[PDB]
Amino acid sequence: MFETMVANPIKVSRLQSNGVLTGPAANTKSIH
Amino acid sequence: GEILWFRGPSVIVNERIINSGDPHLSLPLNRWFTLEPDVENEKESLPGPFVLGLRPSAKFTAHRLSM
Amino acid sequence: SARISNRINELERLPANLGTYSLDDCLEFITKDDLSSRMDTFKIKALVELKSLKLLTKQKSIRQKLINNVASQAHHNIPYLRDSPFTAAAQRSVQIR
Amino acid sequence: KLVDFLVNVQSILNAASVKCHVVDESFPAKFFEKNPDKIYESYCKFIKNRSNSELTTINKRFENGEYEPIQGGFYKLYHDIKLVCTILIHFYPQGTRNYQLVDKFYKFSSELLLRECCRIGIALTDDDATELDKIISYDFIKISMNYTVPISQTYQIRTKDMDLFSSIISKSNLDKRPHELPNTNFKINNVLPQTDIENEAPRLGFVGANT
Amino acid sequence: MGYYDVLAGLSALEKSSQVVFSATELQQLTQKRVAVHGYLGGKVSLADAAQVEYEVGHSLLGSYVPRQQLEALSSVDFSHHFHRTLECKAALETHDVFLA
Amino acid sequence: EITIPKPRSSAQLEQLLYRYRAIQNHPKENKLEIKAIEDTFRNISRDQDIYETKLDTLRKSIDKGFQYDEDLLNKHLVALQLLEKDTDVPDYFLDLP
Amino acid sequence: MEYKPYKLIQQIYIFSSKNLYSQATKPLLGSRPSCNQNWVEYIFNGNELSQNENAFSFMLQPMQTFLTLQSHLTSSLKDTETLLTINKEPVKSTEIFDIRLSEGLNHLMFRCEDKISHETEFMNFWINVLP
Amino acid sequence: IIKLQNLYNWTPSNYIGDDEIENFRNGTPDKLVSDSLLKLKRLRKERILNKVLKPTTEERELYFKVKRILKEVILAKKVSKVPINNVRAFPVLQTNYNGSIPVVRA
Amino acid sequence: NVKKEFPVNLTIKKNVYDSAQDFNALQDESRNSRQIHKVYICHTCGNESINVRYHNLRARDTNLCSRCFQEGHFGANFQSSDFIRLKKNWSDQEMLLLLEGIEMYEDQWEKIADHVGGHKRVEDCIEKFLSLPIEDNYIREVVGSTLNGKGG
Amino acid sequence: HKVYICHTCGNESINVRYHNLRARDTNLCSRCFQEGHFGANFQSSDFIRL
Amino acid sequence: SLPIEDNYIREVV
Ligand SMILES: [Zn+2]
Repeated sequence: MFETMVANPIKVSRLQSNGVLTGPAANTKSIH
Repeated sequence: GEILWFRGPSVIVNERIINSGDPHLSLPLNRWFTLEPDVENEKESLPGPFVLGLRPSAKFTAHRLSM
Repeated sequence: SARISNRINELERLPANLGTYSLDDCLEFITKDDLSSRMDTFKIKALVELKSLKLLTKQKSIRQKLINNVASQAHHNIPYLRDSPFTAAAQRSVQIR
Repeated sequence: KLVDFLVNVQSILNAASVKCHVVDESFPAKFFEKNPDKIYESYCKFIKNRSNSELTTINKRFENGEYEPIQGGFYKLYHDIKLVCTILIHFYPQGTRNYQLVDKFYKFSSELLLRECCRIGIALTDDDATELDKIISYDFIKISMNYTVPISQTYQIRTKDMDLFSSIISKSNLDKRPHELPNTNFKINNVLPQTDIENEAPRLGFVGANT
Repeated sequence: MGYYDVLAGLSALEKSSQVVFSATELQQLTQKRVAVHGYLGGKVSLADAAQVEYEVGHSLLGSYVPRQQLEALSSVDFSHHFHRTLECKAALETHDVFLA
Repeated sequence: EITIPKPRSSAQLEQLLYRYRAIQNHPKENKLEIKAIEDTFRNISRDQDIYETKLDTLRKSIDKGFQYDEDLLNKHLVALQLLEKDTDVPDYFLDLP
Repeated sequence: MEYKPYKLIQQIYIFSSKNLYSQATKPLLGSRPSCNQNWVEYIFNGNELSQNENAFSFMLQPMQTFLTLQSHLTSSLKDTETLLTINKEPVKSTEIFDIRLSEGLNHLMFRCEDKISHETEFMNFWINVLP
Repeated sequence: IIKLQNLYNWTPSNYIGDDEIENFRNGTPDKLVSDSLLKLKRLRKERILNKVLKPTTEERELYFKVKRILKEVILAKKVSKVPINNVRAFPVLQTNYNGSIPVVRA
Repeated sequence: NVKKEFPVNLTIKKNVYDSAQDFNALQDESRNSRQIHKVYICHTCGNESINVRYHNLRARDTNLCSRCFQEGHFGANFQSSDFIRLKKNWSDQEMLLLLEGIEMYEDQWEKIADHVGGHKRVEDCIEKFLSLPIEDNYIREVVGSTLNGKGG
Repeated sequence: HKVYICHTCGNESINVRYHNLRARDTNLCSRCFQEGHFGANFQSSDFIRL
Repeated sequence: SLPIEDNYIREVV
């Protein structure tokens, strides 16, 4: 079995790999 | 919660640090003191790979624990 | 320049695998599988010194830009220079229509 | 030596079991063998008997002075450690937090006892078939060094495109439960440790290049 | 070059006993600034800079490696390269001189 | 003559001994490196004996009640370290003591 | 799962090529000798293993491309053996095969069949040849 | 004659001079150490002013002499206290393994 | 209505005069002729484990170059009998033990030499202590104290 | 705060990351560094613990 | 404010 399946690889962008900033103050276009 | 599958089997490393100076590792030049393969060949069964790595004494750990 | 080049040579001839045993790893009961939280302390210092020695001209350029842009405005930003009768007389003489 | 050694070992084991409480667990306290490589098995047998014919921790054995500075006391300590670790490993679930805590503690304590006993002069307990071996034994004299270490395992599958592998399985070397394939078609691959010791590395100027 | 250097080379390789020195071999073994860049002033002509010879020397990968190329290098090959050029150079030089 | 020079460090002496141990079994062929190696060994053993005798004479005739001041010893340790690892000792660090 | 020790296969050896060794120790009065000189050997015992865990993994330095595989059989009868590389088929020269791996990840399937009692035994080997 | 007891046990710092014996017997070895450190510093300055890296032999000899003098002073317990300031770590090599995920190599 | 100095990373730098005293990680395995490696590693994946057998190699062809010292090797020009019938460089475990001994026993050199092991004498421990790198903050403090004593 | 993500598995690294000294953009989990789950042209000496 | 070059300037002068 498992011969007909496909991988569905995991892709990670370098921007996502180093410099994601979070919180409710993440985006500047927010009242918060 | 799903299994991550990699393209290569993982890697196992016994010791993370090695004794850069050791008769077992760094064979010295001019061995001073002690058909067929040879008579001077000698084997040594180590009690574990920890002999090749840096470990602190139990005494110093206890000393640091006392304070 | 000779001294700096010699130091950079010595720094670059170091090994990459340059961990450090910190003698405080006793309290961190490492079990040959964990990772010591201080393996990269001499490697970080070596890298910092090497890169700081390689970015010397950049620091020089920024320093000279700062110095020039703060000197050109001496007579306008420093009081005891701006208030002498000679600097005032010169700045007036420039603006004579 | 041995007196201060036992004192230090007791203090260390008390300090390292704050999260695991391995020292504060109670085992039947009347069990003992000679060869360690069968302990679990024998314990099972023991259980059966005392389970059909129907006590102390390690700190209690320390304060009562049960480990003598002779090899007997050291072997008793090693035996009790391995016993409590096997018990708590088979008690907790396969991959929970306390499972891996107990495994880590076992590794630490066993390595500590082995190194220390070897430092005081105490112990707790062929190349013919290949032509490569023939020519090597003919050309060079061999200064040898032998040691053993368990191997690890992972899951491996095959798909339309490629072969894929899993992370290393965190199953302890004391786990005797046979296995449980989460799915069929899962192959079990055996990962072998790394051989080289003085494996070279590039200079520092290689990773600190100017860009 | 030097007698002890020759001995260290002949001992690195295990063919130290396959060498014999002669008399003469033993007796001989015992013995302005052109502005390149412009980060600080007004740069001189690029032709003038090319006319001068550059010598960094101290660095290993030269004074510049592009980002993509360095990011996509192989570490094993370069480790072996440094082992051949930096550490094993004397043994290979002796093997070039002696040992045919 | 030939007069193999004095070994700079102990590794050089070890490699001298290795070269001699390799040459031994062909004396009629080499016949010249052996004599220089042996003269060097003689000089080294002589120097070692002289050093042992001088050390024995030194340790038994040091002083009765002299002692070293701690401040000067600390300054000397720091200066020795700095000079040993190619750093610089400021000018006001040794003349003034 | 279960525990199934092998019956036909016994003491499979995978070691470095003798030709690489000869060319690294003897330069044929030509070029320079190498500097790494790491020669390995991997032995697998038929018994004390399991037929349910028949895969093994290890890595090799880029110069360790040429390997050789030696097989011994407890079944002293006539058996059918097939070695599969990356799904080509090498031919032997107790059997001896010479393998030339490729950079990346290689898969070796060694298969024995009895054909008298009709028993099959497999051994899978995943090998990494680093760039 | 040659003694292996001496070949095995020898270092380039085994050349005691009469100055040490005198400055020990007559007390005040510290003066010798201070003068030798001054000479070392002067030699290093001269070695810097003209571009040369390898220290000369006399610098090695002064360094060895200072080390021996301080060693024999401390060993003879001729100091009240010894200052103990050490970096409580030390550099050591570290195992170096490769990545197992193979390269795509487009 | 003080001069903060660039750190003196002494642990990184090397000894200028006698480079045979650097830490084993910083030394160059090229003066003792140990650059080229001849290794032979035999594994055995028998029973849920591996019996690694590591072999260093020395040329069996070399006569009296890879064999232990014995009396029959040296002629009448030597006095090696008693010495041969009856260490010298440090290691990393021994350096660690020296640091721990200094940390526990400040100046009691005999207890330190006993903590390290029976191989090292007191003199060797004193040498290694003299050659150990010192902290940077203490160096700054000492140099600044001298500077302030000069200037005031 | 700030969030970092392993370059190999999508999972985010916690309390520590292994910065690649050559890529200068790709960071790794602690586990994916312990098990050598990076590219086959990188060695363990190319990463630094932050 | 980074004493990158101070040691060498000081030791040469
Ligand atoms: Zn990850």
